[PDB]
Amino acid sequence: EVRLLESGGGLVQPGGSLKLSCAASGFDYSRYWMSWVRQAPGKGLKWIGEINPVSSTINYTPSLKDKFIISRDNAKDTLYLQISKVRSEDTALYYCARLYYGYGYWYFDVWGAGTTVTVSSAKTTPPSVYPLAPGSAAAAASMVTLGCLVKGYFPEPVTVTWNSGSLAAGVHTFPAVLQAALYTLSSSVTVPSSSWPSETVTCNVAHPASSTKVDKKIVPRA
Amino acid sequence: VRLLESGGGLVQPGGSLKLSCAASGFDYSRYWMSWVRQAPGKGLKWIGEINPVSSTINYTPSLKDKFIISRDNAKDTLYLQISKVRSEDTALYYCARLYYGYGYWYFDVWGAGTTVTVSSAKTTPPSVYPLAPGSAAAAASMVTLGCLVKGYFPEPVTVTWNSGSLAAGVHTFPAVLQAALYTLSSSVTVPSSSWPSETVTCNVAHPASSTKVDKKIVPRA
Amino acid sequence: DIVLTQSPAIMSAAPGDKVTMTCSASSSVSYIHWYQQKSGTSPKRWIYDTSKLTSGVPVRFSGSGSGTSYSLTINTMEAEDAATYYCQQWSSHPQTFGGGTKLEILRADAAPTVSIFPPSSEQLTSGGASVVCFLNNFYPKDINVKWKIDGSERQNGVLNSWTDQDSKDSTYSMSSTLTLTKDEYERHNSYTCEATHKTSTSPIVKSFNRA
Amino acid sequence: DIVLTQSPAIMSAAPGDKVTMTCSASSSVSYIHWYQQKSGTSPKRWIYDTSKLTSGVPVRFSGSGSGTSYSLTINTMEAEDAATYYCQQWSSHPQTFGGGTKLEILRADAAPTVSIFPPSSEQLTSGGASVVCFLNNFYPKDINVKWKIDGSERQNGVLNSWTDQDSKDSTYSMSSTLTLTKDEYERHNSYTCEATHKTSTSPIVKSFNRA
Amino acid sequence: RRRQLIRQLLERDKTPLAILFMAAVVGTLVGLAAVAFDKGVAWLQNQRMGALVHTADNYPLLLTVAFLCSAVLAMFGYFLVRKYAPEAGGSGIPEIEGALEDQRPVRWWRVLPVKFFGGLGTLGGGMVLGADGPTVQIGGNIGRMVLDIFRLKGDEARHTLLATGAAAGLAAAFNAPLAGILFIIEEMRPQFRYTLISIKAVFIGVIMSTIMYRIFNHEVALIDVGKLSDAPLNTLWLYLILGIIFGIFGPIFNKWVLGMQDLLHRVHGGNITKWVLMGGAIGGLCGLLGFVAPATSGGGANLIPIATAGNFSMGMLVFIFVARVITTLLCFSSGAPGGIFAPMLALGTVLGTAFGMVAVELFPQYHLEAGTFAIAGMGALLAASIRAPLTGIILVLEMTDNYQLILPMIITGLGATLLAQFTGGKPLYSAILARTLAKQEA
Amino acid sequence: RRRQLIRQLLERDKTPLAILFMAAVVGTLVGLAAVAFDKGVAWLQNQRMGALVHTADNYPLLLTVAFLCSAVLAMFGYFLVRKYAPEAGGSGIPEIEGALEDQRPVRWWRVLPVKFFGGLGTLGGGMVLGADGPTVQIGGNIGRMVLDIFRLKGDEARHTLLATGAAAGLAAAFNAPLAGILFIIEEMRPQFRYTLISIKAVFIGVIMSTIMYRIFNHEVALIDVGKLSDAPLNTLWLYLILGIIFGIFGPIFNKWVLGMQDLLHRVHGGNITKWVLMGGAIGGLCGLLGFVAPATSGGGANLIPIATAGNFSMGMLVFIFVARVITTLLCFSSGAPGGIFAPMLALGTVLGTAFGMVAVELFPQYHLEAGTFAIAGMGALLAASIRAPLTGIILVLEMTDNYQLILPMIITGLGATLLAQFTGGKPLYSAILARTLAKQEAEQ
Ligand SMILES: [Br-]
Ligand SMILES: [Br-]
Repeated sequence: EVRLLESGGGLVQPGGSLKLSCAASGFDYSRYWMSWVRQAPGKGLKWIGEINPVSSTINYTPSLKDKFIISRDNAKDTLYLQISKVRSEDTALYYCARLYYGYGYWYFDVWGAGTTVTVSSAKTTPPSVYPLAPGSAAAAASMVTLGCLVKGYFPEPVTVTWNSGSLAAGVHTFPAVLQAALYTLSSSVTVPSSSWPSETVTCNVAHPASSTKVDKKIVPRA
Repeated sequence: VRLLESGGGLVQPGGSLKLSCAASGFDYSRYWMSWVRQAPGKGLKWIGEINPVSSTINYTPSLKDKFIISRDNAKDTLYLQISKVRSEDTALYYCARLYYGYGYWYFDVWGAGTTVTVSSAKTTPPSVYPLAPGSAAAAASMVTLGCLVKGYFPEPVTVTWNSGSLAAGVHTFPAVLQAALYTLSSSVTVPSSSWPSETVTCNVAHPASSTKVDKKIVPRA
Repeated sequence: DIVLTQSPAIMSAAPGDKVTMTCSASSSVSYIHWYQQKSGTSPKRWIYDTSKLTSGVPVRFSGSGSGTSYSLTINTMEAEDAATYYCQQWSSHPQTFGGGTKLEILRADAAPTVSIFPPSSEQLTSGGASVVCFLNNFYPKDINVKWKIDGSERQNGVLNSWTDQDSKDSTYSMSSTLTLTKDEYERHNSYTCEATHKTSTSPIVKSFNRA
Repeated sequence: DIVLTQSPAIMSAAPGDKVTMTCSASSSVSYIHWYQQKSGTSPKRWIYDTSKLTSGVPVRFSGSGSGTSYSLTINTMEAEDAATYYCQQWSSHPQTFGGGTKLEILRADAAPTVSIFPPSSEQLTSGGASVVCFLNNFYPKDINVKWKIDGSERQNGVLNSWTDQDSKDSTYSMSSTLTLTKDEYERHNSYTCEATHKTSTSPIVKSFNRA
Repeated sequence: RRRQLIRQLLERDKTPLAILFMAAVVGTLVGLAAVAFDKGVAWLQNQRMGALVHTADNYPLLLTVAFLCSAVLAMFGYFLVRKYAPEAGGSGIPEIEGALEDQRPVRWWRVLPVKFFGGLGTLGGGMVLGADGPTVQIGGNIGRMVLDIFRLKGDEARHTLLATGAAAGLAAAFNAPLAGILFIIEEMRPQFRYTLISIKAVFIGVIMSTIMYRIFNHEVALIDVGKLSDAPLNTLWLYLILGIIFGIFGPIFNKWVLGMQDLLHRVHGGNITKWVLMGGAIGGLCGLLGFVAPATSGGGANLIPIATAGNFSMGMLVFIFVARVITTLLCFSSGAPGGIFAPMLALGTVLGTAFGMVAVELFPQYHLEAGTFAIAGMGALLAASIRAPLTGIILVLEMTDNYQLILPMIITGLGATLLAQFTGGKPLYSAILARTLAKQEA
Repeated sequence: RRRQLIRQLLERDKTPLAILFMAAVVGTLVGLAAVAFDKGVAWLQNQRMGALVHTADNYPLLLTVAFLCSAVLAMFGYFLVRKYAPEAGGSGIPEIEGALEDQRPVRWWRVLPVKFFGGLGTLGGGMVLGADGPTVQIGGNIGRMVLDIFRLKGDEARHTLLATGAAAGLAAAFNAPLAGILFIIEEMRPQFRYTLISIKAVFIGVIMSTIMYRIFNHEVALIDVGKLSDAPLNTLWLYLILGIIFGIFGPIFNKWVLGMQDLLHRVHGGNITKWVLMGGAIGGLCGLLGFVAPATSGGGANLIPIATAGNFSMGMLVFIFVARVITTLLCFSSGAPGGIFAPMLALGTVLGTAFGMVAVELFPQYHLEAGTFAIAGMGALLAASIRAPLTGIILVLEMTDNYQLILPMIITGLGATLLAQFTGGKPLYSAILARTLAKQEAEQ
């Protein structure tokens, strides 16, 4: 396979700097121009810049002077993007692509999975994980909806799975909302009446920015 | 254009070990590589070759899987595995890039070597003691300092002074074995002005235990 | 620089059905490319040089156009065709993408399975109270949620969050969460949550009293 | 396998001599190669295809021969030419190496410089005692070294070691290491090593006293 | 002559603009034509593939649907040649050669559709034939067609446009612009007298032809073989020996194509129905072979890299070479429209690779790769049998891009063309034009 | 003539074994000849360098011993030509071409020593001259010599061994076998009538020539330039434009070499002492420019990989092109022994690079490497000036192994020869023969 694996984007404080790295595996990484493209959240794709194999030409979008610095290290098989003087406008998912052409109108051949750059002066915070069991006079129907609320963490993201990911069907986790420099989300799971409280339902939350692993067991109220 | 072999050191009789050779400086593919060894104090002996696509693999007349040569072009590394090891595989192993002029092939560029010791002994690191002039600073224009590297196994070690900054004036002496341990010393002569005025340190390094010692020669007062 | 505007910003369509988006450029453009992005996945090169499919792209896909107007078309749409299609040019420098076109499955209407939850004893100890209301599995995505504390409407401290269209049943969900202090939560008794959809005029009310 | 056999196993020469070493083969070989291995270095391709010089090999070197007799020749040898030289064939398979012609330099006399060093304090804290005598930069190689403790003669527990000839000045060095227990070292006082070399009828002697 | 020469020198390489502009139209047409021929053939091999899917359970039924599918397609092409244009049988390179000597007609209104659609039949049923016959004949005819349509007068205009069309056609079949120009210069121009063929106009037509190939094919070349090792000088004698082997076999295979041309004629006597029925059994056999052993069938371009990377055993190679010597003579001596140039490339690659494997074991001291003997053998039958070694070499060079093998290739080439002259072989294309003028005065 | 042709068709390619063997020995000797000639030119240029170091302190003395060392060697070669072999001046290709039309003699007893030792003079001084002229004429004559020695008769043999000689000769100059053979087939053979040049035999000669070269040259290729980028279809139209640029400049360059031939003949009128003195001035100027501005002097094989890589500025490329046009004319129009072929590769590259440079800055959407445009324009003065486009394309191809550029190399090549034709221009080697057959008559 041809794999583009970009890393290095996390939380940076406004006016700082970062160095994203895209590691290449599965092709001669010379002979290929490499390029960076970023996606601002809920927005479209924007082209950062590109670099030819012998590094003899580096083109960047209409943007500032030492803002971006694309290098490549053809021996390590890796592509680099330094961003300096970081704003919130630089809060985006950063993509690394290999360039080719057909008739010679150049296109973006193979992309990587991305990394996210968050630019906030807010401080890393762990989540508080609360179970959502149905009320004491539960309207015991055929299916029961459980939840867990993951309240006040920073930055994104957290991962929510139920019963170590065995309970795959019937789950949905909701997009976290940010408020007062903190993030909150919740995950729903629906199971048969025969499963709960008969067996144990648990949600596993992982906020790795703060080294948090927590399983929260859901138990019936009152 | 370098060849850096590694993985040598101690093995018990009958066991096995995998040498690596790290290539750099050239298209390592499209290049036959080869392994040549040199028993201590003796002459050179070909182990085998491997063409670039690992299609062809020749060996000296060995037994079954005595040797297993292999290349990982992806990591620019040559490999050699020796097995059922016996006291004749104690040697210095050289990685070499093959090439030719009229067509009669040769060992174009050799590596530095990695050393294999077939012994039932234990891998011991070295104690490094400093050698300073005794309290009789009978100064000439030069002072001679040494350091003493005692009680390591197996071979070898490398000695430098001031991280190789002192290149000239140096003699590192061949080791001597006793009670299945090695001992060597290294001389360095510097101007009497340069010392104790400036720091002189000997950097001993025993790779077979991934150990370094940087011992500073201080006067006796 | 060249501006690309993809036209039906969002759109749905049943499977086994024809779909057609548009790329439209401020100046003239030659030989446009098209990528297909699914959430959490690398953009995939879909269609290059105005017309050419890529190795694997099923034949239902196609592209056409010239000058200042291009397009992408799915003759019969499958379920795996829901994604965002980004057109992209490089006839001129520098290159540019379009806004995107979000292709979602269209399906039959479904009402929400509404589910209401009281603050855990764990959150109350720390002093906060969040009442979460799950409006799960419903088409179309438009819905309204109303909170009632002791039958009085409340509008402060509510935060909602829809999911993206679902893989298996191609529905939606949307959580609503009312966050008070523990003290304010205790001044009152009944907390109700009212989902107002399109599939009915009488909302689905779910509530609880603490007593 | 073709067995190669080289002319003198060891030879000596004064800079300015024409030197000739010879490679002889059990069968006919053709276009043979030569490698120079200076002490403590890897073999360096020197001459190839019988008579072609690797880049950087100085012109004073030359190769020749055919059939079963090949030679390498230094025309006015220089001091830096001291090495063991190996011939190698690959006109038959497997390829094979000669045994070595070690080139030794004859030079003017040069007296040893003797340096004596007492056991270090780090080494006494470990219960040993090595007294080390350095004899650096003498010529010829013949040297005798005599260990005297408090005037007597010690001959047990002494170990010597010689460097190879130096690639630039052609000298030798030697070291001499008397090893004792910490107690045996403390039950005497005055130590001395005595150096005997042709550059001096009276032995060179360096000493230190424990008090 | 000195006054004459001085006046001629000062007037050299002044090709009339009319001829040059018309050469550009000829190349464009042939590329489009040749591309179209290529796409058609594959489409039909595709149908034969997907039709074996719908019947992929009854092993006797499967064998039959492959036989018939190709048997039917074979017959359509034998018919289209016997009924409407006989000189479109076989290669057609002899035919265009005769036309340049002013000794055969260019019946373009007849041959273009016959060779194009008749070729589609035999090639598309997976017969051992190359698009090169079809494309060179089609190209020359396309070059006559524009000469007529635009009523260009002259011997120069008639000889040039007929040539640049045939070069444009070899180029388009192999993505080999130089190999096309060289074919006209080395083999297809009138060989024994001066001619007014304008090289600058052949070049122009080949550019346009090849540019068409690259618009509908690019990012893919016909063969990709990698970068192989170099050839030590103490290795070159091994390549003279190979060309000697190729130099003796060349004429023997030449006899066999001439001789079996004769022997298949006795089968049908000249009769269009026994002939089209014979061709269906040939072409029926081929499309059958193409499933139970695909390397004994087809144009053969498939197995050239599979052979070069020594991915075949010595046994399989010996087989493939004898099996393909058979199915080559049956397909091409039969009269079926289609070149022999490509199936000869595959023969020499197979022969060479076998020779390489022997060398690898006899001389480990030479650090050999068998693939380098494939690349010297690839064009050695072209050198030994049609005796156009320059064109051959430069063709394989443009197809394999191992220019570091130019010396071993050039040596095996001359090794073949010399030993072919000294064992009394002939330029097979000139030997066919000869046997076809010999029936035209009898 | 149907029945006649049936006969000839069956007799095709049956070269006599006598000629095949003899083409082998011609190839071999031409091979050893060019190799010796190549080693000798080098050794002189070297002795010239080590002189500038025995004296590298006194800079005015430095500029002096640079001039006189080339001047003396120039003169020595001019003199060897006027005194003993005047048709060995210049390239010699127009003569060996005349020899194939049977209009000029192959005076090999005079030219072999005159061209070889006289070429070593002008080339070895570092004048702007190729080795092709020397090797090609030397090789031609060597063909004649082995004819007269073994006294072989027929037209076939005289023309063949003449061809395989000069073919093996060009091959050995550039390690370019295919290019040599094609040079005979495209350019050297008699162009207005049929011939019995056995092409199979030229092939044998070239082989031996090229093997002899591999025996004394291996492991280094004349130029290394490594693999460059491909060219997209939408870039081809840029190479055609570069061909047109060559097509108008091609003929302009041809006018200058002729008028400069005239202009320089006005300087000596024929006088062997004015001439040799003038040659020494030219020589010394080159050896001086060899020290102070090396890219403006010498054959030009050196700065070709430098100029591909993009290591020159645009101002430098403009400088080198003007300056090297000027020294190329001074050296070749003077009649000094030595070809023009090799310095036309240099002028070609430099121009193509300069164009690729502008082309890279104008079209970043194309993702250009100026090195591709240099490779296309290398064989383009050959196309537009001597009008042997097939030869230069394959010559360049052999020297640079960048086959992925065959389409733009061809396209720039025909562009060159098309516009060279259409702007009223003539092949250079042909219009030098004619002026030389028109003085071989206007004297009556
Ligand atoms: Br035929
Ligand atoms: Br001339």
